[PDB]
Amino acid sequence: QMQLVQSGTEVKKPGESLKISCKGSGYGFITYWIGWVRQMPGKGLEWMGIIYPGDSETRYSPSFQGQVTISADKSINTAYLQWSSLKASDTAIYYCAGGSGISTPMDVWGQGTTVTVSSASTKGPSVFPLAPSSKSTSGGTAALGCLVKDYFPEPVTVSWNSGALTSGVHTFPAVLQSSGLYSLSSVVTVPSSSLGTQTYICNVNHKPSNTKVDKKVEPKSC
Amino acid sequence: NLCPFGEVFNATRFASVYAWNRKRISNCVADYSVLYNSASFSTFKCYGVSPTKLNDLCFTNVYADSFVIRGDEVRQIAPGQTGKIADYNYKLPDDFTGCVIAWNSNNLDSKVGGNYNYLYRLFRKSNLKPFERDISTEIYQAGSTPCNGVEGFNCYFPLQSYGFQPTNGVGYQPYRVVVLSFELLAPATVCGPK
Amino acid sequence: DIQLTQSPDSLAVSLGERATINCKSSQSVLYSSINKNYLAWYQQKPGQPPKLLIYWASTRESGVPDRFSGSGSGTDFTLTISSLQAEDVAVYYCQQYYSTPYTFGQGTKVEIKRTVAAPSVFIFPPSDEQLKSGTASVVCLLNNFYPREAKVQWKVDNALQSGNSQESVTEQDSKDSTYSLSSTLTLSKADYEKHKVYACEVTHQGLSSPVTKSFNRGECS
Amino acid sequence: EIVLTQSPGTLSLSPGERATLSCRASQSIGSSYLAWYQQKPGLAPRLLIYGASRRATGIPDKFSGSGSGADFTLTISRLEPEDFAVYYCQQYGSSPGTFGQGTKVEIKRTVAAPSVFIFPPSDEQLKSGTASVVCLLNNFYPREAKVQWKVDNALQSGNSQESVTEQDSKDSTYSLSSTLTLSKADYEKHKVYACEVTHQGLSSPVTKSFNRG
Amino acid sequence: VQLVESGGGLIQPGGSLRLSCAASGITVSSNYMSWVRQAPGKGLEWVSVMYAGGSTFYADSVKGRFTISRDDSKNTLFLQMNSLRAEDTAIYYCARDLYSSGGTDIWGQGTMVTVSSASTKGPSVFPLAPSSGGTAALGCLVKDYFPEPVTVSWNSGALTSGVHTFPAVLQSSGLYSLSSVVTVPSSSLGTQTYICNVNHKPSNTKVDKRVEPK
Ligand SMILES: *[C@@H]1O[C@H](CO[C@@H]2O[C@@H](C)[C@@H](O)[C@@H](O)[C@@H]2O)[C@@H](O[C@@H]2O[C@H](CO)[C@@H](O[C@@H]3O[C@H](CO)[C@@H](O)[C@H](O)[C@@H]3O)[C@H](O)[C@H]2NC(C)=O)[C@H](O)[C@H]1NC(C)=O
Repeated sequence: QMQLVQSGTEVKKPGESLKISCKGSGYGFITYWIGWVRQMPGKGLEWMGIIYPGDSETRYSPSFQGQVTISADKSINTAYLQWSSLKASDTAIYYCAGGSGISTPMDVWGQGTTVTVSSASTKGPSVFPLAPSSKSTSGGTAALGCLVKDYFPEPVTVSWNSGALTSGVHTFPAVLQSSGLYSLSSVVTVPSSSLGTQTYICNVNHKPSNTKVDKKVEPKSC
Repeated sequence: NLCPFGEVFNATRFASVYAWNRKRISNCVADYSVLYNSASFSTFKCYGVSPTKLNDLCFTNVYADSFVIRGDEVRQIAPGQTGKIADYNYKLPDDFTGCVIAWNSNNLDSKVGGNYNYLYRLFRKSNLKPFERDISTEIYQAGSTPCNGVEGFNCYFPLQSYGFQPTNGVGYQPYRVVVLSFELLAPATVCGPK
Repeated sequence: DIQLTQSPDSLAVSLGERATINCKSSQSVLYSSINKNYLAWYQQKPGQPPKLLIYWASTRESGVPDRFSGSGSGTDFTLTISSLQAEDVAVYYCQQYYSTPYTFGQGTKVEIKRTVAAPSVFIFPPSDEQLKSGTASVVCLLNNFYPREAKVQWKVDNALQSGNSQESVTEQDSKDSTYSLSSTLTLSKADYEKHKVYACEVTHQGLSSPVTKSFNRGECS
Repeated sequence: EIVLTQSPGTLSLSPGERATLSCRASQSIGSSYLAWYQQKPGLAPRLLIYGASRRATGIPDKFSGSGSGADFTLTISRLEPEDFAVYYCQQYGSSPGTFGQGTKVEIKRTVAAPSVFIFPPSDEQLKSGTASVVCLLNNFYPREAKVQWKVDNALQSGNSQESVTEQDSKDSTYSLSSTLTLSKADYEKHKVYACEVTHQGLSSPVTKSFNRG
Repeated sequence: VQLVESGGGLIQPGGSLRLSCAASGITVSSNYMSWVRQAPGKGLEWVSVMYAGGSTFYADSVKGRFTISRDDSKNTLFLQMNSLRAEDTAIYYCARDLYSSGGTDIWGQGTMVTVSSASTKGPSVFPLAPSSGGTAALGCLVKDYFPEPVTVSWNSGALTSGVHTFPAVLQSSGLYSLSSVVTVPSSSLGTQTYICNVNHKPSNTKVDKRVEPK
């Protein structure tokens, strides 16, 4: 069996050039044609083009003709997808996929490459408590949370009480505010009797900005 | 009861492209595995079939065509191609289903001084139909004066030699080529494992 | 060139029951010479790459359980999951590879059909930290409900808010098949101090009537 | 695509000598695919050799092709004045093939000084507002020749053009015109028009002149 | 065996031209036929080839703009040129190719193609009168014309020995100019009448200037 490995996450300002790669390993690689598939956030899959690396025979999709450049380096078993100038519309995950022959299903898939094109710049988050009160109790259970606001790029990691507290945790997917920054919330439901005997701390890590925040979420004594 | 692929692939001598060989393969079980994870091929291009997904299917016949061309011409062994080979020596159909396997054989098919045992048809009035073999050696008539089987001006022997020399660039070196065609019509007698 | 259309757009199936998805192509993909349809089905679980399930309309790829099955010919194909399991929640795509360019169908999300579960509704006034910074964010939380369609509306002093809130929803929960949802209303600090009642109005199939969760500004909560 | 690089850019040899022309391929193609052509002034090219060494029909023994791999040689033995031409190599290993950029082969010759003639403007041209003064340098060798316009003894620069013929194939000489062009008014403004010719075959510069009238 | 080309002329940038190449002695539909061009003072460029069986191939410098084709009944090869640019200006030849079995052995005579915005203009012809060793020189100034070419003869072809027609030079006006001279026995002046015949086919003009001593 042969396997595909892609290059890592990419964050880029509009207008920069970009070249992502996809390298094949294992037995049978000589027979594989390597296509490229785009998945924009919350959207379906889009065939972009396909290349035979043994001789760089390339076929584009009409939508992507002139938009991107598919190439290959047969010596290191690598296909490439590249843009000379990135729009913000290019924000998507790109998969490379292999079929052993033209007119063949895509047997092998790389893991994906996330590409964000934003005018925004790196920014750590601000972490705010969503305090438990009478307005977040359903008799015997209380809900509490952390608002992780205005960061760039993705992702943040949110855990509760140094990672021990995992049951009842919902970390919601980030939403892009009109500002161009991401915002997010984590909530957990706990026994409200424990709202006096234990303390709940949310741990936020934002590796891109090298930020680590630990916020205490306490009952709304105000 | 294995299929005799090695007889084709591992032949000592390969045919001239104008007089290409065709091995008819039937009544056997085919290990395509020996081909598809092989590491010794430079081109392995399949059309409409994957060599992995063949063990489930069963064919009435398989054909293995084999010949020698130069590296620059390997791209012409493909559907929809044109050039001296695709037009006058070996033609794949537009809807070709199968595999084109090729590999550099400079170490076997060139001599110092030149290997002129490999020939191609240079002159022909019209294009080969798919899977046509033309072994004619008639003097080719390039004008209106008929040739009466005599060479001269406008009267050409239709075949040329390759003259493979080990110092030629890779595009001018000999490549051995096998084309696998699959045909189903009749009872299916060529089968993959299980 | 060849266009694909899938039906439905989303599908909810009880555990152990049958899911059916349809693919319709603008153009036949039956290659007559070998009598094969050049149609494939892929499965994409959340956050993973697609995986080939079926090729040539009806041939299972290696490792694909027998409860997946493909059928149809020419321009009409069907993927069938016979005894839906928890692991099968995913988006399923069809794809023609008859001719380049290859095209995918739009996709069909397949979720577990649960019984109706009403949301638990909670509301969180802004923290003092954030208020000192110039902005107020109120958060409404709908917890562990099903189906996923729920209406959440902000009223500030009984006036209906527009364009100043954002909502977010979790994936289906592996343990109980429910969803959770957060709505965040963000205002300027000035605007937040101008008003008193902050209310979140929630409508859902499992609620016999709209549920409101409200608080008054600077009056505990 | 295969690039052919010819060397040198020009040759210059006496009758009876042997010219050696080189062609270098960007990739080692083998002798079957190479050919040599000769192009005389005003003619289409004429095939000399194909398959590196096979002389074409009617091509005499003096033309000899050789080499292999990426390097090929045209040898023209026993040169004649008629052999002045541009020689081209060509490879037809690809469709279409490519030509080298050409080597001009000049045929050397005993030094021969030019005959200098000057022609004032015609009255017909003058009636239309332009004056062309023409200076002619006829049948000289070698090609190098300084031609200086002098108007009332001032050296004139920037209003003349020169044209030289291709080397004669019969007697290996050159000829050259220089045309000074003025408005009719400019032409009235001055008296003595001269062209002064400096050439190896001339012991000292020759001046041919005329007074406007 | 002869190949004869036609259809060259002046055309504006972005315009179109169709070249024709009639063949006698070879059968065009039975041969590799090629178009090779030569920009002024620049060296051969092989732009197109048509195979006997119909396949066509182009140099990258013209791919997409030129189409090579033929008429088996007319025994004629064609070059359809579109989106002409200034760098297409050249003499175009057709030829028959034999590859390893012969050269490009048969070539046509050439047809000139000029890609310019400039307009066609016929020349003015002026006498270069002789004046004043026992050899006289006289000629004709063919001035201010476009495009190439001008042909020049003397006494309708009678005088060939001693004739020199200089290559045309582009002037700063954008128009061409050249001169044609002939050396004569100085004694023949007055005893012999000397006329130069100037043809500019691109403007359908033709002049017979007699050059007389003064
Ligand atoms: C043609 O013959 C080769 C062997 O011949 C060698 O390779 C040719 C390409 C030529 O260069 C010859 O001059 C040269 O001597 C056959 O290759 C052999 O195939 C077998 C079976 O596929 C291989 O055995 C395998 O070994 C691996 C571990 O290395 C195991 O995992 C497998 O289970 C299996 O046992 C063998 O290594 C391989 N040898 C070489 C040198 O490649 C080839 O099969 C044959 N072709 C056909 C179509 O029959």
